This record gives sequence, structure tokens and C-alpha cells, in this order.
Amino acid sequence: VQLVESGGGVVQPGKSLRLSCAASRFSFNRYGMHWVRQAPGKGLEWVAAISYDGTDKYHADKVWGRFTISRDNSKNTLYLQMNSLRAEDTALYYCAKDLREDECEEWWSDYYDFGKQLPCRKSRGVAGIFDGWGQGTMVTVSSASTKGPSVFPLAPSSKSTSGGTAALGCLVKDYFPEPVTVSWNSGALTSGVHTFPAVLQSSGLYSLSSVVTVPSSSLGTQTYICNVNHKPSNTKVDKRVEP
Amino acid sequence: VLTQPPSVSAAPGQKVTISCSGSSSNIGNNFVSWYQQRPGTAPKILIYENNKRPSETPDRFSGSKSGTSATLAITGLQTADEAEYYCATWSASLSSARVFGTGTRITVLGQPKANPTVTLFPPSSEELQANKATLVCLISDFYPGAVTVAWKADSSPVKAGVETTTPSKQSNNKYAASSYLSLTPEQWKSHRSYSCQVTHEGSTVEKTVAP
Repeated sequence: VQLVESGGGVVQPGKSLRLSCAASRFSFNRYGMHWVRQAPGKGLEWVAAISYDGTDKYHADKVWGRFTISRDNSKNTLYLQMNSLRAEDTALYYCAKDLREDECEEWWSDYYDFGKQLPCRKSRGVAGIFDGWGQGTMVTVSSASTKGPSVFPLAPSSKSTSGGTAALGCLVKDYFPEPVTVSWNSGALTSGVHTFPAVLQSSGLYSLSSVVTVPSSSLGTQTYICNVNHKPSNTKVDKRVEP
Repeated sequence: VLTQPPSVSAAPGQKVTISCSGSSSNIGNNFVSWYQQRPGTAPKILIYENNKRPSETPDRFSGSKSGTSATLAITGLQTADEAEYYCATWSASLSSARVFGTGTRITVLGQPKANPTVTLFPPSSEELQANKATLVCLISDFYPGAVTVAWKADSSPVKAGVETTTPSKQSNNKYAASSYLSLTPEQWKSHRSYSCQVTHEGSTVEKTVAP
């Protein structure tokens, strides 16, 4: 089974976007098709589904009347019209084949309309379990642009001290794009330093924090400064952390 | 609601099981299927309709089910099994969910399990005058790399305003992660405490802070 998603990119909230999926190496018009998404890097989330003939459609509540699924059996393509996008929709969108080979068991008794064809009344239906998967197309939704970080101190205190050692750090919040360099005391302090990887928030802005462990006896006599540098916004900050 | 353990691990060649619990609205009356998502690639079908094996699904994998809980079973655990596993339930013709699992990360142990060391920072006074509140949970030195972070106000579970990173590999071949809880100064000084609870391999570490 081959499936190739396409039509993803960067867009602001409120705008729309049309996803496409090219299916091959299986009788496309006999199987229902699913759309599912996966944010980096949370769990899977089912979005929508459509039957083999395209008469029955399904949508999750989060996406209802905002997203709409369709297909073109003539061109072996699946579509997902995404209107009024939100940052909550930021994810990698997979298309997936349904395992069930569907068939029409009961027809209507009048043509339509015009075109002279008979619509199916009753079918086996979608199973609905996802046999084959595509590589997925990535979709980002945020009005986030270049922006400098706000640096707040993570002060030491009893709750951050254990066994004579104290924990202190800096919070680098809401910046874009990537990356940021964080050092301590202009590079003089390297031991006990731990800079965690940033988190990509729903707003599309990054945030991280650098923490260092030091002797609590050095507090009051030794000065600690976190040197943050975010070159894209040309911001260079050295924040002194104190109790 | 398909709750499912974040981490499952064992020595090489050992048998392993993954649980998949929920309510009666999902599998109280329906079917459950399993999927394997390996790092850097798309999910594959592993097992469908409780206990059916595709052709290219090794016989070491087997599925089971009872009540509102499904169970995947893996034998002869090996490197090829290291991946993310999801259970799923499509009772769509009526209701939703309609949902996938959490889910589980399989790992072949190269060293003893290491439970995480957690440190929780409260909002800085500098931030609170900017009319913002942000708690910071720092999770470090745990193995295998998969944890569950749950935030608490008093004892209420809170899920709104939480941002958690995926685990990253440290230089010492262990893992690290961080969780942020965005809050308003009102909510912050309203409750008598806020807690950061981290579950890992059945064990749980907890830290708390307050104004």
C-alpha cells in the first residue's frame, strides 16, 4: 500500500488549508479512508473518515463543521478541507486506508439526478481500522514571528536545597525562532550545569530553562549570572539570580 | 478514554505485556486494535479485532481482551520491538470516542530502572508583576525514557495550561524532560498548594510548592 499526503505548511489562525492524499497499489474506490493527526510528540488523534463511495462521512467533535472530508475515486485522491484553522490543529496529518473492502448490498430504485446512476441504500460500512499509513504532511498554525525571550530568575531556596547543594536557574520564556545559547558567569561556571531542551508551546513560541547546582555555602558570597543570547532578535541578556 | 502505561520494559528475550484500559463507552461493546509507531516513521497495523495477526506481524505479538481492558503481549523482547505502541477503538457508527491510547514505549533494558529526580520551581516575583504565572517541573536522570506528568491544585487534577516536552537523551545515556504549568496570579494565590507528580515504571515521585 502506497499513500502520499501533501498540502501542508505555515498559516495563521482563522485561515484555511486543503490537504491531499495520493493512493496507489490498492483498489482505492473499494475502501474507506481516514485522516488522523499527531502533534510532535503526543499521541494519535483521529480526525475524519469517509466511506468507499463518499456518501457516509465522519468527523470528530473538535473538528466538526470546521473540517470537511471528501474523495475523488476518479483520480484516486483523498481530500481534507480545513477551514478556520487554530493552533490546536498544529500536527502531522496522516491519511490511512480502511481494512474493510466495502460493497453495496442494497440499491435504491430510482436514478439520479441527472447522470442516470443508482445510489446504494445499504452497505457493510467502515470497520473502521487503519491498515496502511502514509508518511504524513506537516501543518503549522501560529501567528508567531521573530521574538526575543523574557528571562526570569529561578531563585534558590530551602525547597531547592538538599545536602549542602542548592539548585538555581533561569527561565527563558516565549521566544521564536530557534535556538538560544545559555551559559553561566560568562563560561566560568560549567560544572553542574544542565540546560533542558525547549518546549514548543501551542502559541508556536518556544520556552526553556537552564538550572545549575551549587554549594549552598557559596550563596551570599558567590554571584551567579545566566548569559542568554538569542541572535535572531539580537537580544543579549545576563540575568543575575539571587535568593 | 484509553489510558495506557507510559513505559514498559524488560531484559532481552523476556515476555512483556501492555494494558489498555478505559470505560464501557469504548470497548464495553466494541473491538480493539493495536498499532506500532517506530521512531521517525509512520504507524503500522499490528493487531486488529482483539487478536488477529497480519502476515508480516511476527508471531511474538499477540492480543487479548476482557471487560473494558485490552492487552497486547510480546515475547522474546528485542531491539526491533523498541517503539511506541497505541491501542485504538473505532465504535464510530454510534458515538465518540473514537480514540487512540496514550500510549506505551517499549524498551530493552541495558541497565537497572532509574526513577526520575524531580525539582519544581514556583513563579518568580518578576513574572507575577508581569501578570503571569508559570510553574516549572524539571525531570532528570530517568531510564527508560518515558514518564507521565500530572499537575495538581490541592488535590484537583488540572489539565488546562500544561506543556510537557518529550524525553531527551542525556550525555550519561539517561533521559530528561520538563513540564510547564501556565497559570494566572489569582489561581496561584487562590489554592493552598500546587504539586508536580511524575509517574515512571509504576513508581511515582512528587514535589509541591506554594506562595
